Amino acid sequence: DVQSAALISIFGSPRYFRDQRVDEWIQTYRDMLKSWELFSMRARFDVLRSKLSRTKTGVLTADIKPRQIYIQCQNCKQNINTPKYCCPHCGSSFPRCAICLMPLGTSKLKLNEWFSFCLSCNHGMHAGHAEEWFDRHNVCPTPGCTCQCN
Amino acid sequence: ALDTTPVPNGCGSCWTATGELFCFFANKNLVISKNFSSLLSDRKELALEYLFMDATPEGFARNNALVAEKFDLDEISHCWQILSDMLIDQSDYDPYTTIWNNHPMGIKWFIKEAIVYFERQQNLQMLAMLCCVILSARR
Amino acid sequence: VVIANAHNELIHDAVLDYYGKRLATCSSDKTIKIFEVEGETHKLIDTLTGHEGPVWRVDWAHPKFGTILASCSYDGKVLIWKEENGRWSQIAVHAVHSASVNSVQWAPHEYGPLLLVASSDGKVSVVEFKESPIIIDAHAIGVNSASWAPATIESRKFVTGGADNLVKIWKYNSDAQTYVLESTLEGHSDWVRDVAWSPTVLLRSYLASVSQDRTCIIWTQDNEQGPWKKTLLKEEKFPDVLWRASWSLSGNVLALSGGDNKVTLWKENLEGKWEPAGEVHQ
Amino acid sequence: IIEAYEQEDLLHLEVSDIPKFQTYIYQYSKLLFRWGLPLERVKILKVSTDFRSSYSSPYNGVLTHWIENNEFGEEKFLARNCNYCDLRVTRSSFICGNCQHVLHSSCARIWWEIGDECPSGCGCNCPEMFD
Amino acid sequence: VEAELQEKIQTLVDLISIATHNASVYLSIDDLTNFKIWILIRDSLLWDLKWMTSSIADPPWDTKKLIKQLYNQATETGNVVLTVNILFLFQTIYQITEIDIAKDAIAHF
Ligand SMILES: [Zn+2]
Ligand SMILES: [Zn+2]
Ligand SMILES: [Zn+2]
Ligand SMILES: [Zn+2]
Ligand SMILES: [Zn+2]
Ligand SMILES: [Zn+2]
Ligand SMILES: [Zn+2]
Repeated sequence: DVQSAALISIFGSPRYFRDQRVDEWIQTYRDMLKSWELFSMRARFDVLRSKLSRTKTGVLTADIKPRQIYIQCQNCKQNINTPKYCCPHCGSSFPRCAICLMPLGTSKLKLNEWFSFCLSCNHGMHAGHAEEWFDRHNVCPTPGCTCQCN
Repeated sequence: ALDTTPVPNGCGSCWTATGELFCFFANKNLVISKNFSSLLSDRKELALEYLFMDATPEGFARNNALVAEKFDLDEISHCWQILSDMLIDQSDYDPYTTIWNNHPMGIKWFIKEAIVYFERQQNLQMLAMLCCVILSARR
Repeated sequence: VVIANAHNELIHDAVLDYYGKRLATCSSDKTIKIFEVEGETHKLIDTLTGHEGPVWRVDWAHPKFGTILASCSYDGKVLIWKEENGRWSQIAVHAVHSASVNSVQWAPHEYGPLLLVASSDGKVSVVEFKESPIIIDAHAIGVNSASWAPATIESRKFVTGGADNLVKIWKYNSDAQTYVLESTLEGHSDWVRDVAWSPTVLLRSYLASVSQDRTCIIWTQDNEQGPWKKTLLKEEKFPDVLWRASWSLSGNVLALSGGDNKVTLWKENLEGKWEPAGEVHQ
Repeated sequence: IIEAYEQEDLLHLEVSDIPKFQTYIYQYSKLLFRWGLPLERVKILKVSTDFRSSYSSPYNGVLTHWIENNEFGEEKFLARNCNYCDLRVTRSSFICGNCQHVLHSSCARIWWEIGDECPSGCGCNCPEMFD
Repeated sequence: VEAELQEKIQTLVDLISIATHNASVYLSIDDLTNFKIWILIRDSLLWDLKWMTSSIADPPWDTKKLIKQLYNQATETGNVVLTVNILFLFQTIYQITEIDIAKDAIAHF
């Protein structure tokens, strides 16, 4: 039974004592959750490990995946959001959703807040607009593109 | 004593997409809107039921023919019916069907003459629907 | 939708929004009242007061550019309002003309967030309201209206209605980077009250210049650079003073605004004789 | 017969066959956006631009760029993977700004109904911090 | 005058039936390019029948202009059977061409 061993050892191990047996149990349980297609349970297990990995001070001691991707604007070639409806550096206009013509905004998550930037054709729509457009089509809405995003 | 200022207007009108004429009037002030959808050729009700891409090339014109028939439009319904008859295909390939489709005296002549006729009726909706049907069936 | 006693004084202009759900009525009371006219209910939202004089024209900006509304008044300063979180608030002030500003109209969304300002000093100005205006001397004694040509393609033309008994056509020129004069039309014996360009361009272009001498000319242009053919809307003289002409969005249906609180509808036949279509009064 | 065998299009349309499709489609798309039908104007403009590209930009100006890291093993493959379903992301992504972690469209629309934090467990409240 | 209208109505009805039979035989030999012609002719005759029952340039979908255009396309293509069949079935009620050309076409067939 590696399930109870992982779900019990996550309470104290990254907080107090580094040991490879807890890492083995955590990896085995996460691989088993992936094999069972329990992605929701795997994500809950990961956020629970990150909640219980905070020390008395509050420093997160669990090892996290490194940062992956960031969004450019092709004019000043910089990140558009700092870790408005304009780029905060060169002032260029963000592309709009092809359904409602509303630009990107920078400075429970609803389905009308975040763009869905496809990494093949680089054309962004809002989440709800993209879901409604791809529910009955399989083509990118911007002119001059041929990419079945969803 | 040198400014060219006209007498202020006491009324006016505003047009909407659904044909309602928004009018404000003087003698308190009265703002009214009257239904004038019969005077507008392009109707929003026809646009909600058209399907010009998610079917067969004959299916677009047959669906549009049924839609125009259900809203008591006659000439548009017969135009869609005739264009449905001119756009029939089959699973088997007959080269004479493509030869007849590509002739200047068929299909293309109908599109040109329907465009010429509906220009004089100022029906932009039918012009663009005919263009998108004849361009979607191009494949 | 019947709205009674919206203002305590004479109402001057009521313009619907892009979706036809909000009505913005401005008057001589230095008050612009916004109503949600969705369905039949016309419940008020705000009673915005920012102008020092009577307010002449309003125009809604495109929702692609957000919820922006323009407003010009007698003081010569153009006030621009943006609705944020249900709170109507001023953003920018445009005060270059010395005399009163009569007509204001947003450009169509293909041109950008351009605002057209025509004042009673015989000069017109084109401004870009983001986040260097171009000043053109339009007419001699005064300008009462200015309107935009609709964008047929994905060449920026705008018409100016002056008080010099003239209807002038203006086109963008990249050589001088100014809106230069392209054509002049004379069809009125008095000051042109309003000019309207039809939003739909099929076969031939359309225009509508109404004036206070009880006449109306529907200028038509067949070719792209041909002469503008002049025809009369009616053979007789109009019963009262004409104020505004507002084209229909679809087709060519013209709604007039006479001095006798009567709105008369005009539709073209196949031949070209503008048969009257209907009458709206009170 | 050979020429009919040598094409797949139903018609051999040209620019002169339909002389003014562009203006009519554009004006009807604008009239469609006047109405409450924003999908149909995209459909009709897509038909117009498909034919226009056949016989012959405000929607651009933002492109995504992967963080370049010198990796050698599993983590080079897992750097470009989704953080909920652990599969490769190549189409219809979602990018947060506070933490730079990807998600699929279906993965995000499934996870944010039953989630509050990042599924990778980096401690970022992505519903309130993707800006 | 009502008897002439009734005779014209019956003429349109059995011409619709004849057009349906000619389309059926074309569909039987599996030729779609001439099946569509008789479907168009039948639909045009249905249009004329409903316009007679309910009682500048002509529209292209009119029952006379479409038949004349189909006949002209047939006589430019060379389909003798259809261009002579239309001349039999639709000559008296709808004036297609000159009487001399029609009689010459019947004689040549
Ligand atoms: Zn930038
Ligand atoms: Zn959107
Ligand atoms: Zn794309
Ligand atoms: Zn894509
Ligand atoms: Zn995923
Ligand atoms: Zn994260
Ligand atoms: Zn985040």
